[PDB]
Amino acid sequence: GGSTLFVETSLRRPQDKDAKGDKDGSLEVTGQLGEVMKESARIAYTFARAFLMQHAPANDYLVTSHIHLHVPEGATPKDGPSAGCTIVTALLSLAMGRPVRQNLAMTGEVSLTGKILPVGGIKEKTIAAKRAGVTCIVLPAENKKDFYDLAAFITEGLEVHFVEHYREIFDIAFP
Amino acid sequence: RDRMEMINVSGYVAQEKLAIAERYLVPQARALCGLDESKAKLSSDVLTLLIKQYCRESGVRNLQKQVEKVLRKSAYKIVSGEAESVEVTPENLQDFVGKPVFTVERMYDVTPPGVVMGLAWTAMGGSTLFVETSLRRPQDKDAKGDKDGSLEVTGQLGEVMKESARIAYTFARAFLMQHAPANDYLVTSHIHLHVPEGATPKDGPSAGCTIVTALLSLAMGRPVRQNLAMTGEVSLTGKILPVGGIKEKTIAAKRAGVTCIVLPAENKKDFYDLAAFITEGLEVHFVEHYREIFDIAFP
Amino acid sequence: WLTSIPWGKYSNENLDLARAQAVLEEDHYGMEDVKKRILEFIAVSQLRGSTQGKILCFYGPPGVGKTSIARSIARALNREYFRFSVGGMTDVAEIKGHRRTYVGAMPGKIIQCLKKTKTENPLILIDEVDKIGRGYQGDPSSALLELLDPEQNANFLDHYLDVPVDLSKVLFICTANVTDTIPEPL
Amino acid sequence: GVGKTSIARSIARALNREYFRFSVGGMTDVAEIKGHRRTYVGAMPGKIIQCLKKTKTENPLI
Amino acid sequence: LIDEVDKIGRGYQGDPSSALLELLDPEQNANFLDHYLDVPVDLSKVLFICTANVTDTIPEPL
Ligand SMILES: Nc1ncnc2c1ncn2[C@@H]1O[C@H](COP(=O)(O)OP(=O)(O)O)[C@@H](O)[C@H]1O
Ligand SMILES: Nc1ncnc2c1ncn2[C@@H]1O[C@H](COP(=O)(O)OP(=O)(O)O)[C@@H](O)[C@H]1O
Repeated sequence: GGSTLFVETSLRRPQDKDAKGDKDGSLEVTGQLGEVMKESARIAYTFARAFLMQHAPANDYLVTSHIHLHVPEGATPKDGPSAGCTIVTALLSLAMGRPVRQNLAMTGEVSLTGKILPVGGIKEKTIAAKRAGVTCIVLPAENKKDFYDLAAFITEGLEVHFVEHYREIFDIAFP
Repeated sequence: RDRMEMINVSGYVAQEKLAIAERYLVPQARALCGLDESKAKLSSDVLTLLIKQYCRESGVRNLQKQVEKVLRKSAYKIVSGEAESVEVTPENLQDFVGKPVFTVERMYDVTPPGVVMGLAWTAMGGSTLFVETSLRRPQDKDAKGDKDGSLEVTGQLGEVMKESARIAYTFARAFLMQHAPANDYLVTSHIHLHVPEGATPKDGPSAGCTIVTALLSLAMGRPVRQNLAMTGEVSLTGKILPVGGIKEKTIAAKRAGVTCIVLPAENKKDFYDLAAFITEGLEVHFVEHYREIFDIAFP
Repeated sequence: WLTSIPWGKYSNENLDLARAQAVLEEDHYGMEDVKKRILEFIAVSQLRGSTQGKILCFYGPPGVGKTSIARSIARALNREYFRFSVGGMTDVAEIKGHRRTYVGAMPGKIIQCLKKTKTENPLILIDEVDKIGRGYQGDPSSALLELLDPEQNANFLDHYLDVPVDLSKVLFICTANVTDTIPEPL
Repeated sequence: GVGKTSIARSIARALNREYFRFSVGGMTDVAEIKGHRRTYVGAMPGKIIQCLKKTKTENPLI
Repeated sequence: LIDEVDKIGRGYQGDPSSALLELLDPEQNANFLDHYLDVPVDLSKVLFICTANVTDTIPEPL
């Protein structure tokens, strides 16, 4: 089936090792990391750093701070990378401390520049999201058509969203 | 390996695939389903649409699955449905095969700075893999800082690929100082690049040249010219080296819509061995020293 | 063992489409994709004279009704039903038997299926295909592919009974909760 | 999906010598190609011997 | 009354867990057969009881 796994992140060591210290914010990934998962997490970390740079260069928390993230397991390896998009926003949220808009589910594949990629098993994730009660589902634009193949009665009560560049997501999660 | 000689059996282009489908696969599946030629009509336009939108890969079996599906549905609509002879038209196709999966898309039509295409001879055929580059940590470590821009390669690096990437990074630095000494972004800035996998290790270095140009783009922030591909290997001096499997990369580039293919000069003859009908509409290039590429990609 | 195997005996197959559709609709609500797929299969098989057995693999979460729908399909199509488990299986002999020179050799379990079913065109159901290990001394995936091989099935032979047996009309079905771990050749 | 085995089959037909496909990929035990010692209970010969027997010819297209 | 079900190793040359799954099967038990007496035997009315010190190590299909 599908599940609503809660990806999360938090600071795990003080950002102020030294007021002048330029050491990068090395990231630790847990949750039975797979090599592909480790690389996807690193890609998401770099993209989040770049996005925070572009948006608010004043903030450097994510730039220099050691952050621990937990991605609960259960996802098969093939779709494992699908959660990466969430990871990104998580870090960004933790970068600004702004809670993500309530009951906002999402998934996608980032490619180090924000151009989201399609993911598989869209129907299972959709039914799991409906069960969880979430109202907004953010999916890659490529998978858009696939979500429309779903029977009508399963898609009621949710404001589906389609996107290809992660920029759009940042404008929906954080108004 | 050394005990026999090897011939390169390789895939078919959209036109060749359409010919294969119409002349051999379609009648074969029709016989294997029993439907009469007049009863079921499959216009070559529908086959072209199916190949272009649904079945996109070097192989052909997927098109066989699609044609089997549509023929089975036509038989279903004939045996107990209303039409005695199903006329499969593109407008009707939507109901038979459903909405078109694998819709045509180039991954980056804009191709922002630091990203560029590359024709990689993957394990199954060839693909137009996108090499990405991006700043991953601020250039302002220190206003007086002299620390180099240590690079962090990703994408299941192979030790051979690690060495090739290091050589490409060094050559890119040398070229940047040679052209614009005032510029020092790439000289002192930690940059993360991603090279998508699927390329066989033997062809791994074939994308090294791409890496270089990508970095150069990020150095000047100039997007590479639209729909431009390239491949080859560098030897720390810009002297491009030949690469193999040119036909698969060429057909992949043709399918992807990229118009300009840049190849090592030595491979030129191997590219002319290819059939003429596969080379239409592309502005191929032949070079041996990397310098010329820098001019073509950045006019 | 040899004379107990049915030969040339083909259980009568249903051709009425409305009756089969109603039968299936009265057994499992919804799931209309599978229902329409099997309806299309029935229609195409009816149109092309004889009925062939093509392979398909249901896949989805567990408890969804994949075995129940297999039984419903077997009932509606009018052919014999039989279930078979392969998940975590390692000793190809269970599908191939033994050379018969043993002190207590047995034939593969597929010949047992043919004998019990009393028909040469039953519906064989394969369970937990993706769980095959193909580990040491085993590798039943090779013989399993042989079963699904579109042409070798027409002359499949087991180690105990080495006479080739046709398996083209048998309607195989496979069940797995995920399509990843299943071997690509299969 | 290029038809490599398909062209092999076509070549077998045109050349008129008997055809036979062989899948060695992933094979672990060499005994399949070499059989067994024939003294073990159930020992059987190599798969190539079975191919020769079934093909009924000494010059097939393996 | 089966005892210490969860202690089954299901190891080399063995795998009695498959035999158990066959026995506990609600319908296959109705025609269960052994290698010695191959005649099917009905086991629908037999009320099996399984005892285990923990529910984890026991096989999931079981
Ligand atoms: N239309 C239906 N919708 C949902 N469940 C059903 C339906 N028909 C039968 N079932 C249930 O499905 C169960 C069978 O699960 P199944 O999917 O066969 O498991 P497995 O994944 O092991 O094959 C039965 O217990 C039955 O109660
Ligand atoms: N040029 C062609 N014309 C017609 N049919 C073809 C052509 N090439 C391949 N096919 C068909 O496509 C299928 C490809 O399968 P094949 O490539 O032989 O499998 P594999 O990739 O495992 O060797 C074959 O069944 C063959 O009939």
